Amino acid sequence: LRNQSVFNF
Amino acid sequence: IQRTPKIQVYSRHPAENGKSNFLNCYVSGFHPSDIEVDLLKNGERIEKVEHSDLSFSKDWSFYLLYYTEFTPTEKDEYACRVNHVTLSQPKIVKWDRDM
Amino acid sequence: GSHSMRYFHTSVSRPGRGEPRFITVGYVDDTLFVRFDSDAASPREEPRAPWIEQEGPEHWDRETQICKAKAQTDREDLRTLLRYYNQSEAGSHTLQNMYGCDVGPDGRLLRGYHQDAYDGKDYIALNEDLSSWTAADTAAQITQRKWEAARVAEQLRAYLEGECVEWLRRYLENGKETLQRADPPKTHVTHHPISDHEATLRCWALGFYPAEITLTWQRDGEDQTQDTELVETRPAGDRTFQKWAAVVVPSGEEQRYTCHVQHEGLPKPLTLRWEP
Repeated sequence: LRNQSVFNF
Repeated sequence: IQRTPKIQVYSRHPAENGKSNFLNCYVSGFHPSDIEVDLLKNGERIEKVEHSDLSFSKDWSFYLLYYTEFTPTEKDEYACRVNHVTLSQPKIVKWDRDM
Repeated sequence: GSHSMRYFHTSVSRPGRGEPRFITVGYVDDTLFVRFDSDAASPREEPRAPWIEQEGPEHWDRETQICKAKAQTDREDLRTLLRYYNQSEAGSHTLQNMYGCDVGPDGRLLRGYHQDAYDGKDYIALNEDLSSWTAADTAAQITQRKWEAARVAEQLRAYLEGECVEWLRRYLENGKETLQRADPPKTHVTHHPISDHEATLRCWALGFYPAEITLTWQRDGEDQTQDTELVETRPAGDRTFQKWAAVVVPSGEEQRYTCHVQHEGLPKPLTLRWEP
């Protein structure tokens, strides 16, 4: 199951 | 900074003349990921060639498996032809049933 | 034994040839179970193992949604990195991410991972504590500052210690027939004369799973590390792996050499010799 969290550099 | 592919040409099962098998060309340890891989039968490109989905090792270098169903014989010569940005010319590695 | 779940992601820009290609794969140990490719006809998280096919349509939609959102953030991150490294918009660049967890035989978390690379070099990585970062350079230090302000590590830690371990446990039970089966190597030694005075002894290991194996040659009981040619472990294409180790032996001295094989599928390490 993938991590749903989104983060940008 | 770029890494040249390591190349291995081999069969799925030990080779027996007249028995169906799979011919594999494993390319690994390379960067960037764009790469051209051909499987050859008597110096000519084999048409039905599938490959694995792009993945990478702990050191970030890429690897791919290229493969085809084949029936080895005494006469028929098989090889793998690879091109990559680190190679000035396509590298050809012959299939040796003892490797 | 011990197990892992990992997701791998690769974005490759191709200026003048459309948007970056995004490819992501998921593995449990050495078994691929999901894939997503932005260049596919209808991009979706596709099952690649029979034990994951049982997951419902709401699960496939969730995973597909995450893959599409990750391809988009990667496209934004590739633009960001052009700025941080003062590069032109003309070249092709690569962004890679891996994250996942390792569990012991009891299913308890051994450790978690989350790490990124740019153009094949480390960029930023979540430390083993799941609370601090290691930035490779002054460009990654900008991302570190943004991630420390946003408490990204806390979010990652919650996923790695929670869902990552729980779903890995779920997959291991649903796939117990294959995932919890170790196939020992099929082993043999071949002899290949090089000249009148020496020959090659090649020790083979075939049909094994998982990929982890140790193959070594000894001479009079002494490890031949420097003189052993050891090929990288390679996939056979039927889930199993292969490997060989070779040594150049002087004619008549073949019985001084012994091949040692360690594998999870073996209760005890094996010793082999060239028979004829």
